[PDB]
Amino acid sequence: ETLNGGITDMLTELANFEKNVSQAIHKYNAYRKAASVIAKYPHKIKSGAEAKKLPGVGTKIAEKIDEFLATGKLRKLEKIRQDDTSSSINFLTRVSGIGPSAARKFVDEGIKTLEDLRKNEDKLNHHQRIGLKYFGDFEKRIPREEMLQMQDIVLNEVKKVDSEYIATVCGSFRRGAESSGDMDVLLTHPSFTSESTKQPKLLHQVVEQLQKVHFITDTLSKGETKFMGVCQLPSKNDEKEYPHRRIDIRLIPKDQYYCGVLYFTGSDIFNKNMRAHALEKGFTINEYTIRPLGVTGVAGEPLPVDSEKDIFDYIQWKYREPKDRSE
DNA sequence: CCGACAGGCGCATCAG
DNA sequence: CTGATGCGCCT
DNA sequence: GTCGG
Ligand SMILES: [Cl-]
Ligand SMILES: [Mg+2]
Ligand SMILES: [Mg+2]
Ligand SMILES: [Mg+2]
Ligand SMILES: [Mg+2]
Ligand SMILES: [Mg+2]
Ligand SMILES: [Mg+2]
Repeated sequence: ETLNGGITDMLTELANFEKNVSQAIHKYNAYRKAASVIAKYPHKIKSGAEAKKLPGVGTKIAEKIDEFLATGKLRKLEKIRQDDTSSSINFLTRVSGIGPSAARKFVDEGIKTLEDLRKNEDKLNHHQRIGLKYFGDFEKRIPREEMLQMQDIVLNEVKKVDSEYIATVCGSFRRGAESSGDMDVLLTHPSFTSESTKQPKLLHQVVEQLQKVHFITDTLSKGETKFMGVCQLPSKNDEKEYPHRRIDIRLIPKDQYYCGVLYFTGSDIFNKNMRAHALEKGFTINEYTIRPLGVTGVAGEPLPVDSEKDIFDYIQWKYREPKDRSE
């Protein structure tokens, strides 16, 4: 299916173990870094020493790669796969709203199956309850055809609330992916800038309208600038319903759109790589601004930005189109 | 050898 | 009630 | 787990 798929699968599985079971986030990310650089490597890897030349692959992963190439498996992962506790904790984290901490606690309390979760909903917070309700649906991917229908609904309903809003579908969709895990919507309005909020309830307005027309069905979390919830396309007579889908909406100051869209377009690993490179170059990037770093570590004042490319220029990177920011 | 590893929103919890 | 903390999440 | 001072 992919060039070094066995190796990248192995490393991703180790990343998940370190995140979900070990609760070691830097090992998680180190494994993800290695998987990422390897996935982009345009040769079929013949040895661990060859892999070790790539940035992010060290002695330990090279050693694992040699085992995998020689035997087709990793004894370390075979052990983890048979460990009941590890498997159960891993499984529970697949429910949206259950992370490593909550999964371990549930598993300690004897709760380790979908059945167990369902007969213990009173032990779940709101988010987790909705994640359980739509467990199967949330692991389905969204065909780009459906993303396009969803975009049409969101853009048209936003326009009905106020023609001044601009809604931009970001994430994997903006990177040209033929399928997406969920929908990410960046929202701006003239009355919300970094200098003032001249109208309240800007995000609420939009969420309310999408609820009215039955597009948004559930709310996981909702503040002044970020909505996390569930939506569903309308189905026609006699047709099975579409799966429920995860949707995220982020209201960003209009004058900080470019940092906002850079953030929201990702990928996640791309953002981590780009932000880490910015730090190396003496800058810090968030979804709002790019700022210089002084000697002390105090971030300076936001630099002027009027394109995505400007952010790349500051850190001396050649521009990468959204399509080339994917894993 | 070892300090740093991206950055931040919303929620739930804790001390006072 | 604040204010601080950490979880789980987003890209 | 990795790597640049
Ligand atoms: Cl606001
Ligand atoms: Mg989860
Ligand atoms: Mg994602
Ligand atoms: Mg997405
Ligand atoms: Mg999302
Ligand atoms: Mg229905
Ligand atoms: Mg964090």
